[PDB]
Amino acid sequence: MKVINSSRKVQIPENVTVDVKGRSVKVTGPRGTLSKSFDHASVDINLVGKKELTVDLWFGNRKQIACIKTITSIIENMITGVTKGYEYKMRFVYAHFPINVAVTDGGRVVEIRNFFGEKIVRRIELLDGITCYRNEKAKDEIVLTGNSLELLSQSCATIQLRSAIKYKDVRKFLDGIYVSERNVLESN
Amino acid sequence: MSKAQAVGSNYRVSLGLPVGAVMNSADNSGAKNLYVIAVKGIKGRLNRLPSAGVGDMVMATVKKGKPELRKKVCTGLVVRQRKHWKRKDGVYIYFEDNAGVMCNPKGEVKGNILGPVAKECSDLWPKVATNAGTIV
Amino acid sequence: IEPSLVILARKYKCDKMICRKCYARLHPRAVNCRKKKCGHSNNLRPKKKLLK
Amino acid sequence: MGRRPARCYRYCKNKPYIKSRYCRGVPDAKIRIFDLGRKKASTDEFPLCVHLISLEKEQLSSEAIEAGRISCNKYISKTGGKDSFHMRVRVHPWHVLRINKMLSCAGADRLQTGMRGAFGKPMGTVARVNIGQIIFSIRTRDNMLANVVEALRRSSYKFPGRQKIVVSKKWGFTAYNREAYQKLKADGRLMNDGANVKVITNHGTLAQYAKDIAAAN
RNA sequence: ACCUGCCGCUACCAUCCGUUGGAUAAUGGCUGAACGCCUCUAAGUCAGAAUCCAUUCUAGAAAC
RNA sequence: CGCUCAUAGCGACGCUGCUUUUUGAUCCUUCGAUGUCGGCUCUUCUUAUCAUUGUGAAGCAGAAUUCACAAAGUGUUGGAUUGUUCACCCACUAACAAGGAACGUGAGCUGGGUUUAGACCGUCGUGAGACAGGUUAGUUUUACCCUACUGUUGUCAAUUGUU
RNA sequence: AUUAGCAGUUUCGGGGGCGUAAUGCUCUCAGCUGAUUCUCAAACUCUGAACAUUUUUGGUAAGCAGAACUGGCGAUGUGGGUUGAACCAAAUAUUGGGAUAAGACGUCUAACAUUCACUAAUAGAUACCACAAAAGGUGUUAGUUCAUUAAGACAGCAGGACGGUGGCCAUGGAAGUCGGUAUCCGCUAAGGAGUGUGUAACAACUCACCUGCCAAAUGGACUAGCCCUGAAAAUGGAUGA
Repeated sequence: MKVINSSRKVQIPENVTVDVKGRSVKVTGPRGTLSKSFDHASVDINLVGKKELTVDLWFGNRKQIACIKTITSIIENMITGVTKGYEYKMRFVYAHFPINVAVTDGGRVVEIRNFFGEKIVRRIELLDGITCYRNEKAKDEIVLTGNSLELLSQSCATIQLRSAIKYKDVRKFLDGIYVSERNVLESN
Repeated sequence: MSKAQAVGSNYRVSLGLPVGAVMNSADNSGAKNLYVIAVKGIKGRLNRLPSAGVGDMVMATVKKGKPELRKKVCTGLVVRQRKHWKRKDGVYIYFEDNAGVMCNPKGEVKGNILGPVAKECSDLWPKVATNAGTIV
Repeated sequence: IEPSLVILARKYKCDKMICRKCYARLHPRAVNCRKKKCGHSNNLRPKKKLLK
Repeated sequence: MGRRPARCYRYCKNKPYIKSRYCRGVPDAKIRIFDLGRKKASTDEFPLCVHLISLEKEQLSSEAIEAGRISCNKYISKTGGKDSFHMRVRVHPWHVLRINKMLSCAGADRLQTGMRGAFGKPMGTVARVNIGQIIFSIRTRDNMLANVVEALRRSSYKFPGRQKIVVSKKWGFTAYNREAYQKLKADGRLMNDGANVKVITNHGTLAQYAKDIAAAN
């Protein structure tokens, strides 16, 4: 009926900092100052020491408690990002009409020229805080690195979606951009 | 059917008459008349004849001609509309009397086209252009 | 490469489970339609596989 | 049914009309066969019982009954061997449904053979039940039970209303549980008659087991 | 009566003209719990219809 | 059934439904009379979406289909035959999908039918006469009222300065 | 009316190996008779019940038609059910104060506080009464059963997942796995002549099966409360707003 919730928590090492002034948090580290907001299902959170961070909740549902974990997870992810960047190494595939993707960083946009004979550009603006390099082996692989897991990943997904055909079979063309390795973290 | 226009459709529709109008065959094949059933591409609306082409393909019949060619529908090609039109040009082509030819369903005219043929029609249907020495 | 990439491609599209109501491609080890209109059916074909 | 969709013969009403010396156009029931499996199989050899029972008083059609039986017919190789199978239904469609027909089917207005003398020819033969009366029964060995309940499950769809499946504590088609139905064999006061049982007669019989001994064989 | 016939009115029987933003649906995702995994979802959110609502357009309130 | 394979696509036997676009059952309202049927005309409406757009399936290689959803924004034809819807062919087409709205619409129509008087034929009837039997000819009246609507004057007398 | 086997039989019906067909043995059929069971009968009973509601007949059903008892609109409205011939409250002389009735008590609209759970749904909200079903749901709430677990679990990930042996078949081949059958043992904590993927077929991987770590709960199966799916029709739209 009411089954009583409790606090999960997250550990913050001594190359990174955290503020939280009004149930909204900005973790900071060597990469940058990555931010995400909370308080929205009456979700109470408080910092105890420069080492722990805790999200307290002791009166609610299963539903309420579900939120608590998620928030914690998100903050952990953010922390990780701030320590060292989330990497999304995609790989594309075609050589009948070789898939040709180009980019600008700073403006942070990716554009797809040739794609299943598409003579258009498919420009897609990446969110802020996403870089893109590419040690290509045989006209394959783009990488997108970024700090906020949540945003970089989203951007990647968008890109993937853009490299897709909406008509005819999917076992016909097995081509487009495809994320080979997500949840990857560079060695610092 | 067929269909191949053009580039463009050589602009607007004009007719001599819609459905139920005789025009001569203008053809070495022994069709002597061509009477319209309807016109191709006419999608049409409530109460409105399927109206004659400027140089476009029609569902037609040999009403008075060879008995072999008589009965049985036939895709044709309008060649000259008695009733007039302006072109993207500022001229008003107008003719003696309506005329066309019986044709193949890839547009192709059978023998040789008799008399004068509006240039639009020729442009539309390359076979027509080929098979005549009058394209005015 | 092409085998290592085709598999990947399949994973993102062809090897997920459809519904027998909404036909909605869930995910490779799915168990309910996850829709309101369906009523999370719990009836799930795996989406077909072909060599052509 | 054929002339009707069973929505007008869903619920019990009117007193019972039957295949009688008053009716006669009464059709033959859709099943006159009610058992499925080894009928030679003993009372003792099978000790497992599941029932099917309605929760609401409703008139099950003979066709419906037939359909139900021929789920459990086909759920038998799936079960595993017809040898380890009994069935009996235990609801025979005795009662008959009336149909005054509407003579107009493509056109033509009566008001002459309309609703005057409009008494049903009997078409439809059907069985009544209540809020727990049995509508299928299965004796079997203790091997098949998740099989038989699945057959019943199929049967459940082939019947109107909310049914129910209960496993009896008896040996199947017997008024003794198991606690009792070992003591009969164990003490050895049982008497057998094929698919049924009898039991020796002390509080069963007395005036004819007064000066008698053939009544302890 | 007939042939011309102006201004005028008019014939896809002539001519010229009929746009672009956010909001969503289905649906495809993203992070992501409930349910150590896993999941388009519960918290949160990305794309996205002839749709929605605006922009443009007609009238202009006992409205200013 | 579907090579294989219950549910891609179907789906026997059986059960539950919706619907008021069939017709019957009915006779509650109208016989001191709601003008009966059809077709032309025209709006608006419902979705059970035929096309369209955006999508998801497939036994989807492609084209071509088939199935599902969102979705009624926009489109949904010309004839021959029949009093005619219904019907039944030809013809184009993106598609020629279903319907409703006093079986939408007779002071909007013609009246083709049906429903009177005249007649003809058949059948039935001793006959007068009958016939969801055919056939042929057979006055569609009234708005100058109230409203609703189209467009137009006038008012905006507390839309505050004689405007 | 009507299902089921069981028993004693049947040179008194019939056919098989034996025997004269056999009814004798060993099998099935037919008929009789004896002991049991299934379901049961408005026009049956050994036995027996103190327009509204309840009973009931016909009807697919209807705001259809038709009966019984009683209650209701007739010289009978009022208060209530949003509104209303039949439901309730309850009977109508003309008045005042009081206190109740049915029914309400956010606002409409006289009439509030408290306290606990449930729902998160374009939901749901005053019997009659203006609709909803079967069947679905890893929505949430409650609950019942049995099982797993300190011999250390679940979920997860990490490791191992062998031999006789290519068992016999079919079969160049199909070796656990086109397909079929029998489906046995050795060694081990541990491993089915094997759940799938896959391979021409073997393999490889994955499962069953066993251990590492984390460290305490876990798994199924139903049951019923609310919510959802089902759940489409015609002017705009009604828990009365």
